Amino acid sequence: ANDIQKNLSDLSGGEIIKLLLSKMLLGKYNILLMDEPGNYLDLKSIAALETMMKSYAGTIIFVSHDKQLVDNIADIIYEIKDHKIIKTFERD
Amino acid sequence: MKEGIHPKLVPARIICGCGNVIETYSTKPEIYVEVCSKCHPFYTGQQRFVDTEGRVERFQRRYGDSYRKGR
Amino acid sequence: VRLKLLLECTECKRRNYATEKNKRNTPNKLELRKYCPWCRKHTVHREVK
Amino acid sequence: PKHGKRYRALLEKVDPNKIYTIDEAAHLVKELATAKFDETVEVHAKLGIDPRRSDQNVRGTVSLPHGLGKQVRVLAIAKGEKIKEAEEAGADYVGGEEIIQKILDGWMDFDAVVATPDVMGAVGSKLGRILGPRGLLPNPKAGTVGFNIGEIIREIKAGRIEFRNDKTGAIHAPVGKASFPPEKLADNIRAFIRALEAHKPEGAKGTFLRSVYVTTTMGPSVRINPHS
Amino acid sequence: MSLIIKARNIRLDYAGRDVLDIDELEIHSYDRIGLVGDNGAGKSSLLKVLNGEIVLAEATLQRFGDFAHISQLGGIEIETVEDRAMLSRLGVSNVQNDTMSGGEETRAKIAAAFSQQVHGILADEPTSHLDLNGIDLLIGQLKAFDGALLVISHDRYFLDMVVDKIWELKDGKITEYWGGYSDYLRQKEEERQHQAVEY
RNA sequence: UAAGAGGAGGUAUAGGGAGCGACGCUUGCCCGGUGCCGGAAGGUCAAGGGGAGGGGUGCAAGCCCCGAACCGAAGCCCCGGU
RNA sequence: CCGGGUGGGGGGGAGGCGCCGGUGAAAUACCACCCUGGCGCGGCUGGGGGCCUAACCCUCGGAUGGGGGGACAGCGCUUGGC
Ligand SMILES: Nc1ncnc2c1ncn2[C@@H]1O[C@H](COP(=O)(O)OP(=O)(O)NP(=O)(O)O)[C@@H](O)[C@H]1O
Ligand SMILES: Nc1ncnc2c1ncn2[C@@H]1O[C@H](COP(=O)(O)OP(=O)(O)NP(=O)(O)O)[C@@H](O)[C@H]1O
Repeated sequence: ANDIQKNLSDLSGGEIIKLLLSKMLLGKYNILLMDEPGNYLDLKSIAALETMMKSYAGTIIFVSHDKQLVDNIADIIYEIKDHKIIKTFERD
Repeated sequence: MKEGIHPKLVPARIICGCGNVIETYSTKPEIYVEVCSKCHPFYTGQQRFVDTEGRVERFQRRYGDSYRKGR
Repeated sequence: VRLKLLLECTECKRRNYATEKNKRNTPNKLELRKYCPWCRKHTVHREVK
Repeated sequence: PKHGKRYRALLEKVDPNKIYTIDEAAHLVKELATAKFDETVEVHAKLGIDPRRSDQNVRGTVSLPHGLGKQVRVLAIAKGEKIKEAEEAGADYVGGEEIIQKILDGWMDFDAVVATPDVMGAVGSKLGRILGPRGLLPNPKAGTVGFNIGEIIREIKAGRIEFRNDKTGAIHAPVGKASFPPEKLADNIRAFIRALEAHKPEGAKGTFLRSVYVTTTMGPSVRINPHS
Repeated sequence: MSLIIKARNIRLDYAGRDVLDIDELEIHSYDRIGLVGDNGAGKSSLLKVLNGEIVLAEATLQRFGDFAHISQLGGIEIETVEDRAMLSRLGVSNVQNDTMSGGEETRAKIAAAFSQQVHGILADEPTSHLDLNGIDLLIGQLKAFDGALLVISHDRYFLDMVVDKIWELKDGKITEYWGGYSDYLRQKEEERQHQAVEY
């Protein structure tokens, strides 16, 4: 409540994701196309993000880093091995 | 006297009192002690030759008595 | 004195200050106004402390 | 093992154990560099500086009044009457803004450049991208830009040279033949010392005039100390 | 281990609250200080001051070691060398300036970071968007060149491999303790068992 | 007051300190605090060892004062016992 | 990081590559002050561990004889904590 009046230029610098993440969780959607949610979120914010993404109405995807959101939210892991070999899957 | 020396003579005494250190930066140092003390020299025992004596004081071994055993 | 501050404004050319008060929360934007020093010109000072 | 070289009888003569002088090792290098065609001596020095700090990056020259021969290829950047002075004085490569455009095109044949101050704004703006920190670039107080370009080339046939200390401080001076006299080129290397200590900056800590050695560029030679 | 900088009396008040608290800071050579924690400490703002992004008009800083920089939000302009040097086996090579987007230019904005006795690195995120091959091509060669640092990051994968001691600021606290196990020595909250043996 | 003396010309079935007081039947449960003992390895902290950098005058070489990167115990914190 | 370089001993009985030729952004040897480099040489260490004995400690029916202890301890100025 102290600092609700600031420009975009001089912002958190890395909090943009947090502000943008809430922007899309408002507004009526069905499919979400997120590329690295958890870019500059450190640990406590990435613990905040990982508790919703297995409790959602429609379907979402995420095209992101490995190892912390993979095998905890992930359900199908598509992978492009060679040029244009997108048929190759991982994890069921 | 039996804490004098044979080439010298030294039984002195002092007083002591302690406070703080912070002086160029802060208020000034405290001073709440005054106790009289005493500040002794060193005992020695020696033997050279036909074995007499001497009780010199820890810096007049190498300076003092080696001349008198250089005669 | 929880939010109020004792600030002490200096010049855009020179030396020592002209001693005033500030809020720090409802304004934040480093105030500036105009005054008469002992060099007789009516210049503008700035919040410097 | 013990590989065996023609330089074996050469370094039976130059045994690297004593601090050799100018004159003793000068007569020794007179008889030493007596293989195939005449030696071209260039005494280097490696100065104990921080050359990436430009307050101590130093170069310069001094005018050395003696006869010489094949060494530093100097681009004279000049206009007409200075060009005629240079062509009478004996210039290797003469020119001006035309030859500036030629080195901009494709043509490198020079080690040092001297420039007349009538076009020096063009030589300072245009020539930077190719000259750079190579041993080639203009400097205003390093005997490079100045109206005495005729004196620069007229002396080149006897003395002139020009400093540049490269990566760790490596700087050159043409001071000899395969047996050139000693006094002369000894005067060359003494006023090399005088000019080096004249443009000595403040940043001296320890052995400033650090290390001294006539490596030349590529072939036969062994080192020299300029103290005596 | 000679000094570089002796920054003192540093303070900032952008949003009213103090960005930085009153200090007297010190960095010398042979050091690998990491930074951590917080969401609005401006550790990158702080980083800005050491390089020379801004001024404070109160401080009397000094510096004689020249530094590098890696920004957090941006790309970079053209550095195209003929007959190319150490980028052909290093990250990305000469490319058009239209495709450069994502984990393609983070290796390019650090491609200018390896040059000329640079005596220290002021990073703010090294490993943005670059996956496993760009990790081993960073940490295998970031440890190479010597000198003092101050790399700051968000997870202890390479932050345990390279860092000897870790700072954390919490409104300007300049506590310093030894690296890797910083999420394991922060159980001095357990010596706040007092309030449960004192009340 | 340093020498010296009682312990004792005795040597752990002997000698100091604390508590309940012949004899018969028994002396239960708690280690959170306090005291005592055992601590591997680590966290703070004194003189001392060091010299990065900066300050005063002098024709200069030099002579004077701060200083801190690292190394330096007992006691405390932490871990078990009675 | 395939090739190979770096260093020694060979089997002995005019010899090879270096010149030239070649190739391309440089071209073959090879001496290079002083700097980055990793193994050695005269050694070098705040600290830690062995035994020895011309300081001193304690005891041997005549005691610089003998046998122990051993650079501990004891003692003097001095820092910090109960
Ligand atoms: N120029 C500025 N204008 C306004 N507010 C600022 C400015 N700089 C810093 N702040 C505030 O100070 C806090 C720290 O800034 P910032 O540099 O983003 O911290 P940080 O250490 O970079 N953490 P992160 O934002 O996660 O990268 C933020 O929460 C800002 O609100
Ligand atoms: N304007 C363009 N012209 C041609 N190709 C393009 C263009 N923009 C993108 N591309 C292609 O897209 C690729 C760039 O990477 P991108 O498709 O964004 O994947 P990415 O995973 O987002 N990259 P990164 O996250 O940086 O590893 C290149 O390989 C290009 O071939």
